[PDB]
Amino acid sequence: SGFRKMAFPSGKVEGCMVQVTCGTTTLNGLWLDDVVYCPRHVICTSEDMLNPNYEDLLIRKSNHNFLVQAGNVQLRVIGHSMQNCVLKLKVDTANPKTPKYKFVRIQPGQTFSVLACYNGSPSGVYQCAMRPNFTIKGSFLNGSCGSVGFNIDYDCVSFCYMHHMELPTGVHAGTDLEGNFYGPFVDRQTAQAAGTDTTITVNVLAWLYAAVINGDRWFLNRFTTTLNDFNLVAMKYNYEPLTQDHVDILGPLSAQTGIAVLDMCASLKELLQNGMNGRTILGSALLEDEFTPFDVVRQCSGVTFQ
Amino acid sequence: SGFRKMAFPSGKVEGCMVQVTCGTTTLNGLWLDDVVYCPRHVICTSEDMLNPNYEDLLIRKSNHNFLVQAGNVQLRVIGHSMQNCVLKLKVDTANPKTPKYKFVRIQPGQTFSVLACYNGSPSGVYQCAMRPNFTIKGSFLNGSCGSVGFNIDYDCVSFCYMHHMELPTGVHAGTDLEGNFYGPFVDRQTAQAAGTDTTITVNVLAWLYAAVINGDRWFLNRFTTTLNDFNLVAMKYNYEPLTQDHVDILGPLSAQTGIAVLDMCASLKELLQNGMNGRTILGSALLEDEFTPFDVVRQCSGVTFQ
Ligand SMILES: *[C@@](O)(c1nc2ccccc2s1)[C@H](C[C@@H]1CCNC1=O)NC(=O)[C@@H]1[C@@H]2[C@H](CN1C(=O)[C@@H](NC(=O)NC(C)(C)C)C(C)(C)C)C2(C)C
Ligand SMILES: *[C@@](O)(c1nc2ccccc2s1)[C@H](C[C@@H]1CCNC1=O)NC(=O)[C@@H]1[C@@H]2[C@H](CN1C(=O)[C@@H](NC(=O)NC(C)(C)C)C(C)(C)C)C2(C)C
Repeated sequence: SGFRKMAFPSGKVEGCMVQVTCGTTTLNGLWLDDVVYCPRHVICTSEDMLNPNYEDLLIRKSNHNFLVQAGNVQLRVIGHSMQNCVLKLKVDTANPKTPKYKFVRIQPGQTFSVLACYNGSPSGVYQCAMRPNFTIKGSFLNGSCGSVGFNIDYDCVSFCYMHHMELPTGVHAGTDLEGNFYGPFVDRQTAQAAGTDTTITVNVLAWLYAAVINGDRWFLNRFTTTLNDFNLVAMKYNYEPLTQDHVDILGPLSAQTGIAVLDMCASLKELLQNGMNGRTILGSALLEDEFTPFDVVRQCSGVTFQ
Repeated sequence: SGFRKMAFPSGKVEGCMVQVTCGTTTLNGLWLDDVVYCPRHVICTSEDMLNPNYEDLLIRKSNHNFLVQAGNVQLRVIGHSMQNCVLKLKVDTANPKTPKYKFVRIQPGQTFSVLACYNGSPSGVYQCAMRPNFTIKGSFLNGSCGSVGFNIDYDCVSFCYMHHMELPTGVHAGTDLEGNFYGPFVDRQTAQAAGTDTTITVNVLAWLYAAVINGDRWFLNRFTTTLNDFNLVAMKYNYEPLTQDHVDILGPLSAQTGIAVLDMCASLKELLQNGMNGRTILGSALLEDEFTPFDVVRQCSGVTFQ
């Protein structure tokens, strides 16, 4: 029993972190095989942040300008290339700890674990979700750029985020491993704003299921409803519309608890309209939306990894 | 910026997990050097749970009755001994991944990371706190026994918990690495109850500091108070008394924010008496007490590890 904000074991990723320095700028890089991936603005100085011309900046750099350290070991950069917003530094040595991996661009609502690093060294790990507005509510300080987000599928590590910046609202933005930003952001110091955020309805339902699985049933009722009537209420509260795909996705949990998805939607409807009334669900006073239906199954069934 | 429930990187611990089987019972073990540590009830059958006589049960076991697997590798048990509630199985091979470690018995209020395992394989990681009543609010299912709790101090891993059981209230209990239970519990199926739990006042204050560091200042006031007057209010709300030691411990955070500890105590006093009023602190609607003053510093300063 029990329910926690569970992160994936970080071992396979820790072996891939390195330190990249170019001048006075130091940040993290991901070393897979003979390549080190890192944000391209590692070549910028405080003077270039406002409106950097990356092609130019990079053309004035030579392989010796890049100091890459893997622990006490220094890696020799034998080539470099820029792919969108990331730098790919070719090194003379293949990482012997390279796990089986793949790069993926996730969709909003999906969750992943973050290995926060500083100077090539892992400081900590936590779970978070890609918000509908393409930001994440992270925990990052100076020197954190380069830190990656990932998910583990059996024996494979799926990298899906590389950290780049913080917004005025204290939320964060980054890219996928191919250098493509998630959201409408750019890597330059110009006014940028994250859009209006909304609640991931499908995750909230998965969480209510987790609650039932763990014994909290006070919010349940006999009522029911339709996808149509539900979504009308949802929009009034800044919740993401619910689709048949989401309904099908919640299937396993509906089957496990015997509570029909549309029935659970009625419970939620009432929770939105009348609040929680000083009561809690799974130790919380707010409806949590950073647990995907799969996260719930994984934690309430005991799925392990290599 | 940002604040998350951050766990320690699990890499160093993942290398030490193994699978221990005795008959039909399988659970996890911790392999350090040439020894495998695991809960002693791995030798029990469903028939022995009610009132097991461990000395007897163990006297009827021989080294070949213990199957220990480290991945695809099988480890030969060349000896065994029982230390309080844990079994120490001597093996023919020293773990080559053994990190620099130490065993510690923590005190209530302290936090640590848990590496939940099943069949010797890491399922996930999360941070939790040893409650004043000697239990933890974990996330454990059948097969989880053996999973350990730890903290990382620079380059050293400090093991402080080994999981053993779940209480009717859905909370958990275990021991230190020397087999001594935390709390008044025993490893047998007899009626046992966890005591009344209370809130870790000092952690709540550290969290309010984290809130100020992150920009949430709505709960602050000009008022102040004395340790005496505060503790009177606290007891009425089931909060742990506050001591001068706690005040000294919160020093660095008081210095960093410029808000005096006794001033922060006044803010808290008001929060207890008038509630939060539909407002939140660091994204929460309840006062969080699973962040120690050190956790806050570590996350708001960027402390890393080997
Ligand atoms: C990274 O660790 C980097 N630091 C440097 C330092 C020199 C050159 C390149 C880089 S990348 C850091 C992470 C930040 C620190 C606090 N929280 C984080 O997540 N990111 C940055 O410093 C980016 C870099 C420069 C600005 N920047 C920021 O995050 C700005 N935010 C900002 O300008 N935001 C707008 C929305 C207005 C664009 C602050 C937080 C003010 C430092 C790049 C975008 C190139
Ligand atoms: C461990 O993984 C173990 N499983 C076995 C199976 C056979 C022999 C030995 C062991 S240790 C498991 C973890 C549990 C599972 C659910 N959540 C957990 O944390 N622990 C146990 O099975 C312990 C074992 C037997 C009972 N037990 C329990 O946790 C009971 N709880 C219980 O009896 N609680 C009282 C307070 C009434 C004592 C349940 C949850 C009912 C299985 C030992 C204490 C020897």
